[PDB]
Amino acid sequence: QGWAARSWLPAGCETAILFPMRSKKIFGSVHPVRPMRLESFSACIWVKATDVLNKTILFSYGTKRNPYEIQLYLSYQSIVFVVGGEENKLVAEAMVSLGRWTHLCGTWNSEEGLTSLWVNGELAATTVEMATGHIVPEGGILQIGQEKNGCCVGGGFDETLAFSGRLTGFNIWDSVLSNEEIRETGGAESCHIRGNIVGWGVTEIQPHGGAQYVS
Amino acid sequence: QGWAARSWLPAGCETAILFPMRSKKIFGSVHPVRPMRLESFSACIWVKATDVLNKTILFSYGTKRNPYEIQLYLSYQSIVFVVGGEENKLVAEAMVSLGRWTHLCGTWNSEEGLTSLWVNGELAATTVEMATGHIVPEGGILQIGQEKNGCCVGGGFDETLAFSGRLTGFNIWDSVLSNEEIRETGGAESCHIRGNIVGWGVTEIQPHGGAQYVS
Amino acid sequence: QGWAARSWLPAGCETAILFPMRSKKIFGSVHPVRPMRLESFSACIWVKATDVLNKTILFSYGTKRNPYEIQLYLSYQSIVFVVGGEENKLVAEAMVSLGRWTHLCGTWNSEEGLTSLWVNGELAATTVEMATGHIVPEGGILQIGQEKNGCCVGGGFDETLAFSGRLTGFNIWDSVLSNEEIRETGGAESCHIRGNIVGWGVTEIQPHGGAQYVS
Amino acid sequence: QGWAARSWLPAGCETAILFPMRSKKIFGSVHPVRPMRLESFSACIWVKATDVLNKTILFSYGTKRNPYEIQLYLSYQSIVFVVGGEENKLVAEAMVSLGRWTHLCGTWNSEEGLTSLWVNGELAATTVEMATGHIVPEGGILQIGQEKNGCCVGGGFDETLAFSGRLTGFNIWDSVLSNEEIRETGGAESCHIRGNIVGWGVTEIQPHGGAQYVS
Amino acid sequence: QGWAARSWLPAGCETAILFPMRSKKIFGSVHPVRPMRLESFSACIWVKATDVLNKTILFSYGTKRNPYEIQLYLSYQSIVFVVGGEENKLVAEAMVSLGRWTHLCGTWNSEEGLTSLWVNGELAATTVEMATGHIVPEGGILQIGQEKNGCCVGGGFDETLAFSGRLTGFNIWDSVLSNEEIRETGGAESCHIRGNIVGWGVTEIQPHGGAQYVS
Amino acid sequence: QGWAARSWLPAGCETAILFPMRSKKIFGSVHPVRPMRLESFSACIWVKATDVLNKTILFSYGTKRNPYEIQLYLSYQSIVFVVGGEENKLVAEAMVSLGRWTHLCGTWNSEEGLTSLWVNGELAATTVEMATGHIVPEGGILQIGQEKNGCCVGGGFDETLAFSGRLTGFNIWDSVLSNEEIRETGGAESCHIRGNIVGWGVTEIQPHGGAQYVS
Amino acid sequence: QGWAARSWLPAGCETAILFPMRSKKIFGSVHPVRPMRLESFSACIWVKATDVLNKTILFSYGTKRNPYEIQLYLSYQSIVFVVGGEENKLVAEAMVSLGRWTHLCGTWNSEEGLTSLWVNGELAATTVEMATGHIVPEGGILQIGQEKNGCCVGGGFDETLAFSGRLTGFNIWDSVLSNEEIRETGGAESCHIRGNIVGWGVTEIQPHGGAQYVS
Amino acid sequence: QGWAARSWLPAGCETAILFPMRSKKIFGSVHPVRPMRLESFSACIWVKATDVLNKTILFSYGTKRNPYEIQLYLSYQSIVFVVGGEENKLVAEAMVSLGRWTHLCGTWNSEEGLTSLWVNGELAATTVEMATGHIVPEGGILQIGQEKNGCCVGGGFDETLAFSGRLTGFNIWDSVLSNEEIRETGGAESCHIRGNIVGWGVTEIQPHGGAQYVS
Ligand SMILES: *[C@@H]1O[C@H](CO)[C@@H](O)[C@H](O)[C@H]1NC(C)=O
Ligand SMILES: *[C@@H]1O[C@H](CO)[C@@H](O)[C@H](O)[C@H]1NC(C)=O
Ligand SMILES: *[C@@H]1O[C@H](CO)[C@@H](O)[C@H](O)[C@H]1NC(C)=O
Ligand SMILES: *[C@@H]1O[C@H](CO)[C@@H](O)[C@H](O)[C@H]1NC(C)=O
Ligand SMILES: *[C@@H]1O[C@H](CO)[C@@H](O)[C@H](O)[C@H]1NC(C)=O
Ligand SMILES: *[C@@H]1O[C@H](CO)[C@@H](O)[C@H](O)[C@H]1NC(C)=O
Ligand SMILES: *[C@@H]1O[C@H](CO)[C@@H](O)[C@H](O)[C@H]1NC(C)=O
Ligand SMILES: *[C@@H]1O[C@H](CO)[C@@H](O)[C@H](O)[C@H]1NC(C)=O
Repeated sequence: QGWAARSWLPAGCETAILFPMRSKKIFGSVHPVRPMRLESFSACIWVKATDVLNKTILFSYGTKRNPYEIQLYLSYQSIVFVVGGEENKLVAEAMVSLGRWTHLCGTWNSEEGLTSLWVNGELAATTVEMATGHIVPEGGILQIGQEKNGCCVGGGFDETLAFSGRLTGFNIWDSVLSNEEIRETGGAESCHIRGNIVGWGVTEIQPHGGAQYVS
Repeated sequence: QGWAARSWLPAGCETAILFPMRSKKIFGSVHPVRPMRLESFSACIWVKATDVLNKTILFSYGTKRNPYEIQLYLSYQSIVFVVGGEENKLVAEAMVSLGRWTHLCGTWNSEEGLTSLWVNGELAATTVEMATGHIVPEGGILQIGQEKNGCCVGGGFDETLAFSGRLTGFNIWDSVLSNEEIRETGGAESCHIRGNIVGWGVTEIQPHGGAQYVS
Repeated sequence: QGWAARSWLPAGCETAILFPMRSKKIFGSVHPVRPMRLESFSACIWVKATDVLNKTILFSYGTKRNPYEIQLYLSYQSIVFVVGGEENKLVAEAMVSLGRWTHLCGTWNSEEGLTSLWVNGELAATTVEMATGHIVPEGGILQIGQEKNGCCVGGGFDETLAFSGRLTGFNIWDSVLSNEEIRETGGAESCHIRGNIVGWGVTEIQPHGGAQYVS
Repeated sequence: QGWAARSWLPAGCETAILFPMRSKKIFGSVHPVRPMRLESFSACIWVKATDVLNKTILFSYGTKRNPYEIQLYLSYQSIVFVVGGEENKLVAEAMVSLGRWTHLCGTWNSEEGLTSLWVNGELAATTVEMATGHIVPEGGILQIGQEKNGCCVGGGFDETLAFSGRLTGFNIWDSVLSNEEIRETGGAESCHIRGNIVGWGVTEIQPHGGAQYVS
Repeated sequence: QGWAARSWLPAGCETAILFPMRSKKIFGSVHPVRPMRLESFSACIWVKATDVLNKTILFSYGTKRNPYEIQLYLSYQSIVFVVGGEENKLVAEAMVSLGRWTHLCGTWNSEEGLTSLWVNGELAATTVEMATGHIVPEGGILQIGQEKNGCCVGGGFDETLAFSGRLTGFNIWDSVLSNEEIRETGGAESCHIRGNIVGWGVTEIQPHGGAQYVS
Repeated sequence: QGWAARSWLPAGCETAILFPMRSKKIFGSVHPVRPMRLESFSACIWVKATDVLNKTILFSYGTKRNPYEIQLYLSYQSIVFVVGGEENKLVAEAMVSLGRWTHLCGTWNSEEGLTSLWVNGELAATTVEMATGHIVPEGGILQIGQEKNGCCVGGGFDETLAFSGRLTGFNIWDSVLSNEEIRETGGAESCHIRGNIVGWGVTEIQPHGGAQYVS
Repeated sequence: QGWAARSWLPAGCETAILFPMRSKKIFGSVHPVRPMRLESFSACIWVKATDVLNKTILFSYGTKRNPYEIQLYLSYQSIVFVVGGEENKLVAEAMVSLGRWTHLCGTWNSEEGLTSLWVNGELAATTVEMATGHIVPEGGILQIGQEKNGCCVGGGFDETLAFSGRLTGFNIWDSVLSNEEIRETGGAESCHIRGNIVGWGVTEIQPHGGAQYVS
Repeated sequence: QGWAARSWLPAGCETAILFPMRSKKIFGSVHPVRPMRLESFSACIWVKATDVLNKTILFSYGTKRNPYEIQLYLSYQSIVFVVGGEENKLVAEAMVSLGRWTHLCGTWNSEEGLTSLWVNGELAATTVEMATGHIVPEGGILQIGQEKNGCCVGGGFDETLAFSGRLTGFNIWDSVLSNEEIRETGGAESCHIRGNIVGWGVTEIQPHGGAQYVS
């Protein structure tokens, strides 16, 4: 039991990415096939955080002129969803427990800045007028476990921002999932339902700097 | 059980190749010791497809002058077996299911263009006069999960053609297997039955571009 | 059962580092974020030694001018804790059995040179006036399984000093842990307890020379 | 039990080396710290052969002047032990079954050329006057799964000689083990018994060319 | 004077590619940024051939379905220009001398199949109705010194086809250059004249397999 | 003469960086020891441009928040100097010529936004009130021949922005050089004059993506 | 003058291989396309030895059974030519001077064991009945600057045997060259004369372990 | 003359090592085959320093217990020769010119601690009773251009200690050279006279971290 418990993966998922540590060079890169130009999206992930600091990035999308087009990050017990800029922040106060698998979904629509944050399929936080009329542009860099800064040596990333733990089932839909669907994506057998922008198991994800597929 | 099931391999096989994603660079290369000059053959494989598009390659043999000497590939619900050229398709209409280990095996003979396609040991489709009198040349490149295209350059493959999922038990015989032998190669303990042209566990197979042995 | 036994990891821990052999090049490097300047410390680790010689290093800290600022090493059945110099040696006489996961943790305070060794939560040895008033300097190199000698080129480490076996849960605190906390760090569910100088799963640890994360 | 049988390792052994295929470049290199100068020796290994040809090398010791100072190899159902030269050959006739873990020991003494083969702890063959008065020289290259000639010329080994399958517990003693000890090295809990020239888990073994530790 | 001669480069160019040998893996890859779709073109190069066989490739463009969309190759003293297929040759006679820098430039127009071959600025051969109405397709692979073949397998190319010697000033224009311009591109200080499809010093060229920039 | 001329380097300098082409991955990285926090600066370089587009970067400093803290780039015959943002631009109209070693210096002072641009030691453009009171921040990435966008990710730079040609003598001073000193940095024997922020031959510069030291 | 002299190459040769040192891992590998089965041969090379020990290898051919099928090596001022075995040896007594380009060429014919050794085009030694009726086998490994031994990770070659200095113009003919031709291969422009078994500039030669092409 | 002057190397030497910059990772490693146990020695080098700080290492020998067994390093105007420990300095005050080739020899004898420092063949400084009766130990690490730390570490060395510029003719004799011999080693054609412990061109020297052979 002790092995099967620690080797357990949440949905029917068969692969995860391990972050054995935080460091200045560990990150995952995500390579969507179709462009990340979005007027609304849902972004869901399974996270098993080892340790949480002031700001541990789960995933981050950013362009050249705006590093913070989308972020999902943990702040101790809290979860922080960011769209369009650091000032555009939705906080779920107390939701993440270390060392156990928890499912997160962000959800945002430009047309009313309508934003929503879900934990294990329950509405954790909601807000309106967040980045109203903003459009997430194409051509940015999407990462997991780290924020845009630089993989290209000379210092690397900010080690204090890095994720440590395990991730699986990273999915982005170019659209707001209905509440019913959001509960489905967290379901016991849900790993096969995957996003149309980023689909876990189809979209190229490269671990770097000591991140590993745990297959 | 779920942790045992998520790691189960179909026959007694004890290695598979994981394709964690489709990508411009992911493929397996296969290096037969004896030449791929064939007047008849049987080609069997275990596949566990993650996701299927319009054409996802399971394996492909091609020469410099003809990229499509042999192909087995999946369409959204269908298995397509190609010999001698893209125009020579045998299509089995409706019997590949995602996330389930299924055994496929194709059989062809030049002498009457007699071709046959088998799924989990059942005859799925058959045809005659397919590539009649054609001989598969030697000196081609055999790949799994991707079709012959640009390989040494950055990227170079068509990302939409790539396999994603798991493969095991890829076998090629320089002969038409009898119907009883075809049912054997799918059997519960069949992994030790291996091809004389390509034998799983014997023929050198190199995963590239993020494909992994899952040993 | 035996298969689940050979993969069992001691506390709730889910990653370990395997040393498949001793050699002139195998070691782990440890990269603390905050400086290793210490006036007292606690250093705990889980070890499953394959084979023990006159001196098998579990971990070693040192600088240019003093290679032996801290060492924990095994000497056949004995455990040896070193602080400030090779002359400053605390020996627990008969405490390591091969092939069994055992928890070791050392504690030292400069203010009285007070020093203790703990094995599976029981006080194994203690001494006073060991390196009294010494301060462990910063900017040194911390290693697991090997002592300062190699890196770079030439197969520089002493192969006879190298660890072989498995390690997990390497932790360093910048303080003397109370006896009750020391018994906690060996507990069945303790892996979430991690040090503020080195934390297992948080501090960057790089295996080299054939050392592997097993995870 | 599907996964447990596949992942079972014979003695208490907690690592093996997988040869996923035969090829011109796959081999293991073994690096004894003390010299391979031998007037007698015992050499034991666990093998799980995938496929056996005319000659599949399990391990081979040779020098520049003589590639065949020691060989253990399989020849279909037969096991062949070589000392001092290809002419000096002891054959056990029908002793190796594919896909099953089996334990082999060779034993040789120069003083009478007395030689024995053991399979699963039973004496399988014996002979006398084999390489009488010969001394195995030091300074040779010891390999597992492949024979000396080749390497670095793009592999350059004879693909037909290569092992495929799994190996564990490779051990060499600089002495004739007694019959009682030989039965112990095959025991259910014997993996802690290791040789003084080559010890499994102690002597550096490097897999090359697609050979892998399975850990 | 001896050293000045050995290092001399023909036009004002200050960069060449050396092919120190022919082999199964030496080639240059060329990466035009705008597509190689051509209804007419001019292709000029400086060659210093070390040794010429029956077919030594200077450059080759081909697609998956047609390896021979464009080739320029030497055949002993003869020079052979290919467009649209092997069957479509323009052969100049007795024109390349080994070890001497010579400028070659091909020219072709689909509209009348008008084709022309130039050596050191003099018309060497001309023909008409060659690949009339053919359009060179985009999306192929352009190489220097070697022909489209396998490249990501070990070796893979036909060693007898490979160039050996030095190359510089490889240029392609999406148009027929006038005779005046063709004489200019061979000029003593012409090297700054570069093509709009491939420009020397501008288009990415990667030497592989022991080819070197000697700049 | 031509052999000596093609290898000539401008001042006494005895190394340069060659950009053989303008690919998506070619760039130089520059690693100042002391911080790039600047209230005034002088930046000088020797350039021998092969080919110039709308915008060919000579060097670029930028942070995560602002990619354009400092840029010097060529636009056909024009030189463009940027400080604090793309809107803050000083253009020298018509004085870079392809294939000729030319020396450039930009100087800027925050305290009046006083900015000046120099070509071969002659004042070429000047402006007041450019980025007045702005301070260039620390912690950015300094590059030569390319603009911050992103290595990894398969290259990820804009190919049209990349420099091609040769560079030497890149120097940055944390002060406005006097007009006399600017003429000195251009002098025929000036290579020993180097900056206190970036000094040619002391600051670490790494060529990437096919950029080469020519030594 | 000295700048030209230090870079001068002997014949018209436009490429050399530098051995900067005599380490345990430096060697050149030579890959003839047609087999090294020889009943007679001629083997010529240019050498500029830095330092000579009792045995410095210029080139060596051997098989697993016999490392010494052909060797040319220097022994202080002496030159030693070996065919078929170390016992079969032709010694030119006092003929190699350090730091000077000197042409050596050996010549052997099995039919009478007729053997000849030439220095700068002059007959230096001759003998008969050397390896009479021996045939040099195919399938051996040909090296320059080092003798057949361990490559791999095997600790490498014998450092004392290694060449240091420069080599060019290594050529092997499958025949005895006439005396007139032997004087030609040393001539002022002779670098274009190359062997039919090994030809300098056409046969693949790979420098390893710090050996460099000087081009 | 412009190129010939900057390409000139001091003695007959025809290779040097370039340090294009100081950095945390640039160094040379030196691998004497016979032990560095010394009771007296002479150590000579050609240096062309680009830039000199408080302490720029030319070469350094150190053990595990003592980093400073031997050092030769420059200071802003001065050469400092260290034997046995940092406290044992022989300082020559005012005689390295930046950018000009100069020949340095250190000379030390344990018996009277007699030490001598020579610049361009003239006695620069002398002292007695320096490290009297000390013996330089076996088994240390000898470096050029940097002081003993670990590398790895993503760097590790103090960047402010690193050499930048060019080095050639690094020679160590296990003896005090006579004054006559010391004037020889600096001679116009002295490159061929080389040390018996370290000989330039025979002892393996590996450049690391962007140090380059210039050949
Ligand atoms: C956590 O993050 C916020 C940024 O939103 C920062 O203001 C604060 O300093 C952090 N908390 C602590 C305790 O440092
Ligand atoms: C599926 O593939 C066929 C080729 O047989 C193609 O004609 C068709 O367009 C594809 N379907 C879709 C929906 O793209
Ligand atoms: C074990 O180590 C000690 C050093 O503390 C040494 O004196 C001794 O030789 C060693 N014992 C053996 C049996 O080698
Ligand atoms: C098996 O090996 C022997 C060498 O001992 C050889 O004579 C024989 O040809 C081989 N057998 C077959 C069937 O090839
Ligand atoms: C060269 O190739 C041509 C084919 O174009 C062939 O006809 C000819 O015989 C070949 N010659 C040789 C010597 O191989
Ligand atoms: C060159 O750059 C400028 C930006 O200042 C832009 O306005 C213009 O479109 C460009 N010129 C061309 C011909 O594209
Ligand atoms: C050199 O080699 C020969 C063997 O050919 C040997 O007889 C002799 O001892 C050696 N000489 C020296 C000085 O080592
Ligand atoms: C240079 O080095 C010496 C060490 O002998 C030291 O005393 C001094 O502080 C240094 N000089 C400067 C200007 O830092």
